[PDB]
Amino acid sequence: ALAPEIVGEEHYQVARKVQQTLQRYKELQDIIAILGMDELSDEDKLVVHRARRIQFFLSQNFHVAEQFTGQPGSYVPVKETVRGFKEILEGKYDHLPEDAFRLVGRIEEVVEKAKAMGV
Amino acid sequence: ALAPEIVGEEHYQVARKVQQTLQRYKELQDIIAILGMDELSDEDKLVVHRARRIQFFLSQNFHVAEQFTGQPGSYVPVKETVRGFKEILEGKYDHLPEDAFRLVGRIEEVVEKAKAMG
Amino acid sequence: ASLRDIKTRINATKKTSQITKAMEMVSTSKLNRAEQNAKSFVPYMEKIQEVVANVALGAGGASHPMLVSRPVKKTGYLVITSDRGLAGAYNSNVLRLVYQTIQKRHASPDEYAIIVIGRVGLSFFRKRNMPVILDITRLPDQPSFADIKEIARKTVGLFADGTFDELYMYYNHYVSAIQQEVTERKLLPLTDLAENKQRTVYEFEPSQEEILDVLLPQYAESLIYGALLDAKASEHAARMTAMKNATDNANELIRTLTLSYNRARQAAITQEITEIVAGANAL
Repeated sequence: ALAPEIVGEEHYQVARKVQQTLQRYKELQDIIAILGMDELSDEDKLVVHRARRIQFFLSQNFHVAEQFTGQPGSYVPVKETVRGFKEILEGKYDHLPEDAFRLVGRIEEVVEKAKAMGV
Repeated sequence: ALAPEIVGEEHYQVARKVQQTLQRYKELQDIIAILGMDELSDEDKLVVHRARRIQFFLSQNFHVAEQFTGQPGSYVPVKETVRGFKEILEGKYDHLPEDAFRLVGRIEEVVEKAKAMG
Repeated sequence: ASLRDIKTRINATKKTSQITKAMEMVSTSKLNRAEQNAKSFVPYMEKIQEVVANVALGAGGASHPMLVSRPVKKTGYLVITSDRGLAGAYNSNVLRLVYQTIQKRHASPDEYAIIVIGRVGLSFFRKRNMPVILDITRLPDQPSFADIKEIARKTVGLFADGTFDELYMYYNHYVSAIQQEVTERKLLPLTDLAENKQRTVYEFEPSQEEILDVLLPQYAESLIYGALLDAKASEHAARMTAMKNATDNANELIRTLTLSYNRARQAAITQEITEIVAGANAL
């Protein structure tokens, strides 16, 4: 079903760009494993910076998982998902800590929990 | 078997202290090779001083080696071993040369060997 | 992954680990030498500091001391970096601080200039198209004063020349083998000086306005040299720490790769023996 005529042009573009950044991040894992991020070029540093936040934002809190932890679940519409990932790709939230993207749902909750913690 | 339930609390503590000292001496090898002995701090020098003596005291003169060395062998009870290593760890013999610990039995033979050398 | 691929990865990681360990030990020796070199500089700095504090205090002086009244047409930035990488965040911290500081208070490239020590900082500023006017780009591991005499002389001369009316200098300050502090210091004009005594001068004055003119540039050059020594010590410590961490990571990777290789080897032997027996008893 991932085709521009089925899901829409901007949906397709956002998905493909997310996958491209994640592939580029995967290609660097050995270098980070050995010697970290210090010897990366400026472009690759930005790639890692965006990719870690995208990877964390792909997580979500489930309704069913409320028995393992007290956090209630969330239901995210696909329009909201597309908008949030587009905003992350555009660099809007580069200043937020990467731990604020874990298990939230909508993109506004990232801002809310970053504000709740130290920022 | 190295557990205080069966070997004894004093034995266990002495063994752990010996192992810790030898591990620290093992760690210090690279910095000793690079910068030399003089660049180490005072407590590192003390650790090296204790560790070399412990390492030499772990050697022993065997009965079956007499036919080659001319030196009679020794049988050391575990109580004597524990007491000797405790005394070395406490610094009771920091002033003796390290060669006095080379191939002996009980701790008193270290004193006798040092006296014989001078 | 196949057995050949895993074995090649293991061998490559072993070679890398050996190289990193050698670099760590070399950097340790260099750090010891840099520490003793910095120690050898203390008496001269103390003497000149005492002389300047005794003489300059209590008089109007030349254009160097205080002169906060000088309006700032242009601000000079002196940045000290290394010539090689593999030093952790050593260069990145200083470069980020310099970039943020200049962007926070300068709106045009016309009103500031940069003097850079180190080709990594040189490349940084060239890639960001910034007005670099001076560089040295090649310095020994244990530099002497004569190695930077000319560049320090030019830098202090540019202040009196009227090219720019402010000096800020950025470098890593050596605290320990694990901690390096990025430092900003105001070089010229001399913002303030302390006092230990009032009449502990060496040279009884022939003329104040002549002794100051020769004393002050020497003081500025000495400050630059002291900061350079601190930066060299910081660089060597940073390399030592980074190579230690790299060696540890390589050793852990070797361990995990060896475990995976042994699992693959056992699985292989199982598969061939099972196929052999299945074919044999199929008859």
